[PDB]
This record gives sequence, C-alpha cells and structure tokens, in this order.
Amino acid sequence: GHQQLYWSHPRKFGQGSRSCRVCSNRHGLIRKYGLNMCRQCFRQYAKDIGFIKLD
Amino acid sequence: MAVQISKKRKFVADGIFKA
Amino acid sequence: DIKLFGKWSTDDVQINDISLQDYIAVKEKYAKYLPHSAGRYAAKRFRKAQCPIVERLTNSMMMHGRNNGKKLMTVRIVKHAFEIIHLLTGENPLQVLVNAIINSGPREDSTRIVRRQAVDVSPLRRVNQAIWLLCTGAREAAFRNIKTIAECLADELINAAKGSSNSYAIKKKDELERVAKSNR
Amino acid sequence: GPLQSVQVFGRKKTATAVAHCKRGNGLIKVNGRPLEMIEPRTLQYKLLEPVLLLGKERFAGVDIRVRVKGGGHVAQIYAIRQSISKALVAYYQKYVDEASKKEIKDILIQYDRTLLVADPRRCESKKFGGPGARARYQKSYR
Amino acid sequence: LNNLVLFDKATYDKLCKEVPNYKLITPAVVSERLKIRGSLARAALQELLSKGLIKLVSKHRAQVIYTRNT
Amino acid sequence: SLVIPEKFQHILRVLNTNIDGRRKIAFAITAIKGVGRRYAHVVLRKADIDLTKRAGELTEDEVERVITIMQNPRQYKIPDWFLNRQKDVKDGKYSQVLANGLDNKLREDLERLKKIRAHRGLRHFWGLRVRGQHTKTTGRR
Amino acid sequence: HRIRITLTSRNVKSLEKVCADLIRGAKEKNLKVKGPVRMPTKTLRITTRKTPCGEGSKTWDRFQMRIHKRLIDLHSPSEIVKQITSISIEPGVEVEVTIA
Amino acid sequence: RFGFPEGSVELYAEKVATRGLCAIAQAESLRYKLLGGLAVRRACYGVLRFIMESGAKGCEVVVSGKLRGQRAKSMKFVDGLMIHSGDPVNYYVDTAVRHVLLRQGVLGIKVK
Amino acid sequence: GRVRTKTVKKAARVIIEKYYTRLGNDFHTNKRVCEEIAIIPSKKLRNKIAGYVTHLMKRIQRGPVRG
Amino acid sequence: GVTVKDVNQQEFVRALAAFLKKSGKLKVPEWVDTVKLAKHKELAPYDENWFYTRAASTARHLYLRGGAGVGSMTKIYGGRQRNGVMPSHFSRGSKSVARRVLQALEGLKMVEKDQDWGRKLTPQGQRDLDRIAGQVAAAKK
RNA sequence: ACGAGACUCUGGCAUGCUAACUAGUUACGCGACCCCGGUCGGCGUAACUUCUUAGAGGGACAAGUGGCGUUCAGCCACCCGAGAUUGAGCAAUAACAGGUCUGUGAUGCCCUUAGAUGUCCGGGGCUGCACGCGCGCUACACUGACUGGCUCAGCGUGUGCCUACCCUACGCCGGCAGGCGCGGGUAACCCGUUGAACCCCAUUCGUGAUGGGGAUCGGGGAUUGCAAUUAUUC
Repeated sequence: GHQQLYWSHPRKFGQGSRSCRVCSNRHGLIRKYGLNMCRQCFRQYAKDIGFIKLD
Repeated sequence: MAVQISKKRKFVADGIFKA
Repeated sequence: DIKLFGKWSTDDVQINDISLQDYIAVKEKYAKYLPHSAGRYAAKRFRKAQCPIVERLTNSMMMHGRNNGKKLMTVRIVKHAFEIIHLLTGENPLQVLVNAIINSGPREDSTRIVRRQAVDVSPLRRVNQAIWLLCTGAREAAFRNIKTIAECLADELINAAKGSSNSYAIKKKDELERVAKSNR
Repeated sequence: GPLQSVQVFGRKKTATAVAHCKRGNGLIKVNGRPLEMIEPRTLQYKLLEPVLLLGKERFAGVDIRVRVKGGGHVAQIYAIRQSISKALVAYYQKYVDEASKKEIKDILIQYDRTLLVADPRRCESKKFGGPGARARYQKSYR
Repeated sequence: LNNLVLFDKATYDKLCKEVPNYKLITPAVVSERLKIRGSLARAALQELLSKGLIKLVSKHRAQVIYTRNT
Repeated sequence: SLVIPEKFQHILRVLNTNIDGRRKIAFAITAIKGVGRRYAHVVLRKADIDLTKRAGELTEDEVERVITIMQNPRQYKIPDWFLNRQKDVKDGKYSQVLANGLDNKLREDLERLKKIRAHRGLRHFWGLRVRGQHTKTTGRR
Repeated sequence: HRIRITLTSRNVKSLEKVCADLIRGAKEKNLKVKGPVRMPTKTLRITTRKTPCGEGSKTWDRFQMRIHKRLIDLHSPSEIVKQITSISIEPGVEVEVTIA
Repeated sequence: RFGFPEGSVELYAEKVATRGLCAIAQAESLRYKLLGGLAVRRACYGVLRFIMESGAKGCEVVVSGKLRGQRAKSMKFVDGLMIHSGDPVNYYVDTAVRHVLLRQGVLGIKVK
Repeated sequence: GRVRTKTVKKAARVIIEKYYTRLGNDFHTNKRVCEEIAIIPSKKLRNKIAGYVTHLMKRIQRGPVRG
Repeated sequence: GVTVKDVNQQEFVRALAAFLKKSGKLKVPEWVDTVKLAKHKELAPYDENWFYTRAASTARHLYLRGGAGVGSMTKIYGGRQRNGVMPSHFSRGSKSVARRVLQALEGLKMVEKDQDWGRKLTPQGQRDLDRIAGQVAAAKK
C-alpha cells in the first residue's frame, strides 16, 4: 500500500529528524538546553528568551 | 513536574514561551 | 647565608668588563637558589637587566618550538651543564658563564642607516646577543649528535669563556664585528 | 594550652595554598608529606627558601600544615612558597611583637617580592579568529 | 659512524686503561672517543663504578656524570 | 661480560632474512617481514630468553627454538587475537604468516579480490587508494 | 517544620529584594532562619556566527544567560510559610517551597 | 497550543500610558499608515512629530526599501539627542523593526 | 594615555568654582566632597573629577588659572 | 614512628613490589606475558614482573585515597594515545589488569571491597604498607 | 550634538561586612596504622567563614615624590601599593551594486504546478582523479622515542515537546574495542576531590631512515544504526 511507503523511512535520528521550531528547516540547529531552534532564529529571539550580550 | 525538567532547560523553556 | 644551585656560591665571580658590569646581574643581590622565578622581568623596558643571567640562559635555552615552556627541563640542563663545567675546567661555573657572556657579545655591528653602515651596540644588546649566540651554539651542536645538551651547553660556555674561536658564539661574534669593520 | 593558630593562603595562579601556623615544634608539611619530597624535586629549594632565609630557629616554636588544591605543579610550589612565608609573618604579627614581623618581612621582600605578594597575572581569555588570546589564524591572500 | 656493539680485546683494554684518567666521564664522551655505541658505554661505566674505579657526581634519566678519584 | 664473545654472528639468515647481530634480539627479529615489535617481544617471552642480549650472542639451538615458536605460535600458548592471519579464508586456521609466505598471501589476497571482480580488487588493479580515502588532493605520487 | 525555599531568578536585584523580604518575613514573625545560601550562578552560553550566510569575516556573538539560585531554610510550621511565600513576589523570581 | 489546563491561563488587555515612547507601537503605527496608502515622507514626519510632542528626548525613524522606482533607498528622519554606543543604549533607546508589504516589494521600518 | 576628557574637566572646574572653600589638597577628602555636592552616577568618573579638582587646587595655590 | 606519606613514593613501590615478590602469593594471571597494559601503549611492559609493581602502585594509591574502583584505577593508569597522524588524546588503561590487580590484593588479605562501591585498604594492608615504609625510611639513612 | 571616553561584563585586592548539612576549615571525641607524636578525601558533633560560593560596600585618581614641558595639556622615572595601560561587549554621519531569495508562514516579479521544479519511496551522487591552490594535523628525533613509576587544573555539559537520542560510579566476563548487572544525578547533592596531558623521576635505546615517522596495505574482533560496500567509528 501507499500508507506502507509514505512515511516508512525512519526519522529517528540525523538532521533529517529534528528541525527548527520556527523556520521548520534542517540546518544550523541549537540543540543545547533544548532550544531546538536554528541559529538565525535564536539570533532573532535571543533578547526575548533572556540571552544578553555582556562579554 | 512529573517529568521534572532541568533548571537550565526550565528558564530557556520559559523564554521560548515568551518569544 | 650561602648559595646557588646547592654548590656554586655566587660572590667569588669578578665581572671583568666594566661596560657589561651593570647588565650581567649575577652577584650579591641576584644570588638566588634556582634559575627559576615568577618573572615580571619583561613588563617594563630594562627590568630584563635586573634578571639573574642563569635564569636568562635557562629561558633562552627552551627554543625551536617543541621546548617552549619546558623551563624545569632547562633548569636541569643548566644544572648538569654547571656540573660538567666545574669538572672539565675546575673554575666556578658562574665565572665561566660571565666570562663567556663578556667575550661572546659583539662590540659593534652593521645596520641600515644603500650598503648598510656600521654602528655601536648597547651593553644590554651585547648580553642579549651573547646569550642567544652561545645557546644557539649549544642547540645546533647537540642536534643529531650522541653528545647531550648539558655537554654542548658546557663546551660552548667553556670555549666562549676560554676565547677559543672554535665555539659557534665567538665565530659568529667575530663575523659580526668583521662585517662592521667592512662598512665603517 | 590556648589556641595560637593562623590560617593564611597564597595564590600564584589558579592554585590556592592555605598554611596553618600552630604552636609546637619545627615540622612543616603539605597535605601530610614533608617538603623534602614534594615533586618536582627540580624546585626543592623554592619551598626551603623561607626556611633557609630565616633558618630553622624561626620555625622552632611553629608547626605548619599546608592544604593545597588548584593550578598545576609549579603554581602549587609557588602557592605553598607564598603561604608558609605569609603565614609565619601573620603568626609573628599577632603572637609576638611587630619588631620580629618587621625584621622578617624585610628579609623576605628584599630576596623576592612574590614570597608575601600574590602575582595578579591570570590566563587571558581566547578570542575568535585565532587559536588563543593574541595569536590569529593564518591570513591567506591570492 | 661504524661503532662497536660489544668490546674487542683492544677497546676493553683501552677503556680500562684510559677512561679512569678523564676529568669528564659521560657515556656520550666514552661513546665518541672509543668508537662504541651509547648503550655499551653506559653498561661499561656501570661495571667501572661496580668495581669502584670512577666517582659518581650526578646520575639522571637523561644524563649520568662520572669522574676519576685522586 | 661486555666483550664480543666467540662465534658472535654479525649476519644471521633466519627464514632467508638477514638479521643484524648488532641489534637487540626483540628489534633484530623485526627485520623478518611478518613479525613486528609487539609479536617479537611476546615470542621471546614465551621461550625463557633474556631479551637484554644482542642478536649476535645467543646460541643456534636457542634461535631454532625461537623459529619453531614463531612458526607454530598456538602450540606455545600465544592467543588467536595476536596473529597476522586470523580465521583464514581457504583453510580456516589462525596462523602467523612470515616474510616469503606473507608476500605470497598478499599476492593471493589481491588475486582473490581481482578474479571475483570486487570494487576493492578493481581499485588495487587500477593502482588507487582502496580503504576509502579522497584521491582529489592526496595519493599525488 | 524544616522548610527549604529555593529562589531561582535571571535578575539579581529582583532575587535579592525577594530573599530580603523573606528574611524580614522570618525576623518579624520570629521563626529561626538559616541565612540565604548564595549558590554558584550558572552562565548558560550560546556562541553563534553573526552572519546568516557564510560570507563575511568569521565574527561570533556569545549570548550569556546568568541564572542565580539562592536557598533559605526556616524552622516554621507549614501554614505560616503558605501565608509568607504567597505575599509580595515579582515575576522575575521562581519560588519552590520544600515541605520536608 | 501551549498545553495549559482548563482556565488555568486567563488574559488581560491593559492600556499603554504615553504610547509615543513605545517603539513597536509607533513602528506598527507607521506600518499601517503606509499600508493604508499614505505617502512615505508625510507618514514619517507624522510619526516623528508625534513622538517629539509626546515628550521624547530624541528619535530616529529610518524607512528602507524601494521608494519612487526600482532602486532601494533609505529615507532617514532624525531630530534631538540620540545615543548609539555603550550600555545605556539598552535602557534609554527603544528600538523596533517591522516589515510592511507594499504591492511592489517590502519596505522596512526602524523606529528608534 | 591619561588625558582627562571635557566631561571630567568641565565638571572639575564648576566643582572648584562653586565649592572652592569646601576643597583642599588631599585627594581622599575632596573625593567625598565631590560625592556630596554633585550627583555623579559612576565611581571611576567620581575619582577622575576628584583627581583633576586636586590638580587645579595645586595650580590655584601657585597662581590664578585661565578657566 | 613513620607512615608511607613521609617516605619518598618513587622507591616505596619498588620496595613493596619486592615485598610481594618475596611473599609470592598474589595469583598472577597467565596472560601477564602476552598482555599490553593499555590501548594507548605500543609495546609490552619492559619489566617482566610488572604485575607485582602495579599491585604495589594500586596498593599505595588505595592507601592515599579510599573507595577507588576499577574505572578509577584505569583513570590513574591513563596517558596519551598517540593517534599516529591525528592529535593525541587522554586514554584510560586496561579494565582487566586493574580488576585482576585489585582481585590479587583482595585474595591476599591486603585490600577489602568497601561500602558505596570500590576497594579500600584493610588494616592488615595499612600495617604491611607502614611496616615497609619503616624499612624504606630506615634504608635511606 | 553624536562617535572616542564615560557605560556594561570580566581579571586582580578585602583575615572588614552579610551569611551557608547541595561549600569548607579548625577544635573535640571515636576508630585504623606506625615508633606523646605522626598519617587518614576513616566516622560523627562544636565554634568560625581564612580556604569555598556570591551579595553589598570599599579600592586607583597620573593621587604622592623627583625630573621634562607655553610650566599648560601632559610625559618619563620612583615610592607606597592587590592593581600605576586586565581583557572583551556596545558602537557616529555617509556608504558598497559586499553576502544572504539554500534561515524563515520576510517578500515583489518571473518560471513550474499531475509525465511536477510539489511530495514521498528506492538506489546512486555530493567522497568520484594526470593536475594547480588554500586553512590545517603529524613529523623529520636523543631539549627525543619506548616501558614503568610519581603528581597537579579550569571552563563546562548531562535523562528532551513533537524527539526515540543523557552523563555515568560501582561489581563480574574479555587482551582490547567492548559486554552484562545494578546504582546515583533534572545537579555546589551524582559522574567528581573531574586522580588530564605536557611536565617530574627511573629503565631500554644510540646517529643507523634507527626502538625517528606511522602513510599505505592484508587478515581478524566489537559498537551506533533500518543499512557501513565507496573500508562510519573503535
């Protein structure tokens, strides 16, 4: 069947499994402290999260 | 919380919510 | 009380050259037990001059990359060198070092003021150049040889203090002064 | 008898060494082992310098336990060098007259400032665009 | 360097004769001036101290320094 | 004791291989192709041999003992994890293979991969890097 | 009876105002209080490239996020702490009361 | 969305006192003036005039994007005291960036 | 490079000009004068101003200053 | 009266290693001859009777700090894995040889597996250690 | 007036302050071992906060002294001192036909839109090699390599939303990679007193492409995964 082929290839690991929680894209991911949020998004929302440039 | 998230993760999760 | 390395009591040593007398810090005040110290001798300009010459030698030995910041390893080299100097000559190894630093420093050198005219040297320049030359002698001498660093460093300090011109330091020093006479 | 203990530290880098000057006889040791076997032996005299410059008679009435942690081998040696020195100067401040403490501070500072004053030098932070603080990655032209 | 690995009759008689009349006895010195390998020279100077002919000054992992008695 | 003994063999010929008598035994047997520093030391340990001796000194009845233990390492309790041909493809036996045999077994291993026309054997045939390198910038003869 | 309040905050002056109010809240009601233990502040760190593409000189931003933890022990009955901790909190601070 | 229980989250909707010193309030103000069909110059002076009369020490209204043709052009409207460097830029200047979709492209609005 | 900026000097001149009689030659007393008679938000700037104040007070002891 | 910490530790292990030799009841493995002491070593340990030496070393490492298990022993007997062409890294020792050494010192009543994991050193051991510390303290005069 | 500086963070100082069984020290008792004392990160409780953490303050200003200088700004040297330029972050007007449409449910226009340039699945490719260039890693050894022994860090991270995937002591099997049990930790609590490397000490080596170097290549053994051949890694 088509339902046996549509989503049957595993998405358990690798940068084809996890994605940005804004962009939905598969590159430059900040997985640290469970951000799960691409590096351009984090750089947009840093201020809003509580991340501050001091030193 | 029953899962009991880390304090590092909790304050980042609090920020992501606000964002 | 009494000093250097265990066994090379400082005062005894005469600095023959009254020109380098100030900047060869060996005697009376600079008598310390090791060639090791905290440092701060390279913070201000001439603070270098008030560093004991055995620490200067130790520092200038750890060179050609692989040795950088292996000071304890060259504290040891200079220790074993001073052993060899005393046994092979019969003098106070400090006196042999001071005599070498005096005889190994080029007294005038050429520079670009064309065909590069000759000028004089600072006494501190002579001490710096002397330490460099006889260490670069010891380092080159030992490379791909069964002879050790402490032997090569001893033999360079002897042949320099002796005034041999068989040393690397005295041959290059004569070579600098010879080029300097060639354009004065 | 009463408590004549003074607990004085010495830093020479990220190594903190705290020496403990009690009343008693002349035993000086570091984490329970005496100074004659603290490695490296290359810097044997560096620990004996306050013992040599002052003599055993200063450390006759005092016994010094030294706790050391942090830094590396040479930093820990310079830490304990500074600690037992500063700790005796602190013992001779409180538990004898300032005349003895003045006399001894003089003889130590005259030899090496670092016996009683900590070097404020610390490992400078690396910056991006290089392998360390000042050094940069190799620039390529053409 | 076409050095020797163990002693001849000649080079053993040369070592036993001449070495204890040196003001600087190192295995490097012995292993240059008698045309021998450093290991053979270190073994030789162990036996010459064992029989009690040469004075020890400082032994180290890197370099041993011996000399002669009178 | 430190003098050159009699019948001190400068040039030994063990498995038609010139062993230097001037070298120490554990580093002179290594001259034989198929035995390395780590094998030689364990071989000389199995036979009760002082390995501080030069390769010229030791006795020809004792070097025949050394050869027999190199050739048949299993029977003198050297493990199967220690040999340069473990679980062989044709006979299924764990065996150390030495110089002239090793050159034969390497030729056979390349010739086996060649005849079957496998990607590995084909890359050997073409004189290229086989263990999965990048040939763009290195291999540059 | 041994009740352990954990004050965790991003800001210091808001956390110092809250722990100062909980010392005044423990001194006025005259219950025995182990002082506010300053825990080692945790600097959460993210170092990204500034450039959304790869085509400038390799500049890096270095986003810190300091999180300060205090904790205060009280010798207080349960319902007394329920009254104290419910009064005058400011939204920067997270308060977790341990019963036992 | 966020997985809060039944009525354990309740919203309020309070009023901005002196809204001329809120940056994103005057950004969206300028955004919906331009999108409404007003001219760029008049709108920008209009915002800048309001936030000055509101009692702001200084203000900087930049409008970048495609103006009066194909080429992109940044019209900058400055007056009063405006700081850029140091820590005070955090807690003195209030910055806002907003996109606006015109039928030709995208203009960007910076109210500082 | 220990050159005082206009913010240091202007402040230090006005502080002498209006509160001359409260000042002296000691740095540490007129450091605490500058604390009271002015609202300076920095500690470093407070010291800079106190420092140049004391320098101008030594200059006034010699003779009259142009500014 | 002296303890092991007052004594030079370098010659102390050689003296304890000779004590375990003369005593001779440690139950050394069979593979001592063939085993390489870590994954970052190249060659077999040069001294044939290393097991006595590392038993001695483990003994006095347990004296100085208690509750050290097998994983702790691999940590203290670790060094550089010289990864040929790639940069060298920290590498832990052999899990087995640390486990056997501890089991040897546990067989001969010198250590005792401690509560909350790991081996401490039993008072009979602390005795034997300090008795030979006295021997070495006496020997160096 | 902006920019510079000021500012913010950070490094260095406080035997002054505020305090601590998720941090110690010192006393005391108990217990172990050696010949009263010494050792103990063996066990527990009585003061304190030096060590530890992090809060509030303080502290340094070319301030003191001598020189040089319109004797002005300032500069050099020296005392006292924890510092006599700690290091970063921030960043002006005006630009560039700099980069990014492959970061985006930022986007105009254009193309494509069921035989798709949507999308999924399978395989291959991105690694393919006469060659030329750039950032590098390892080296060329005896200031070393090998084998033992000895003894010291500081930043961090660590069990997830969808999301499976954490860091690991300790005990057994195995040479090793690794396996199997059972523990602890959502963390100053556990890994962890982070027993790191270099270094330090003692063997072997001996100027020989050598025990330097470890490329290349053969055979075997384990782990991650649905899958390793174009050798994942070990």
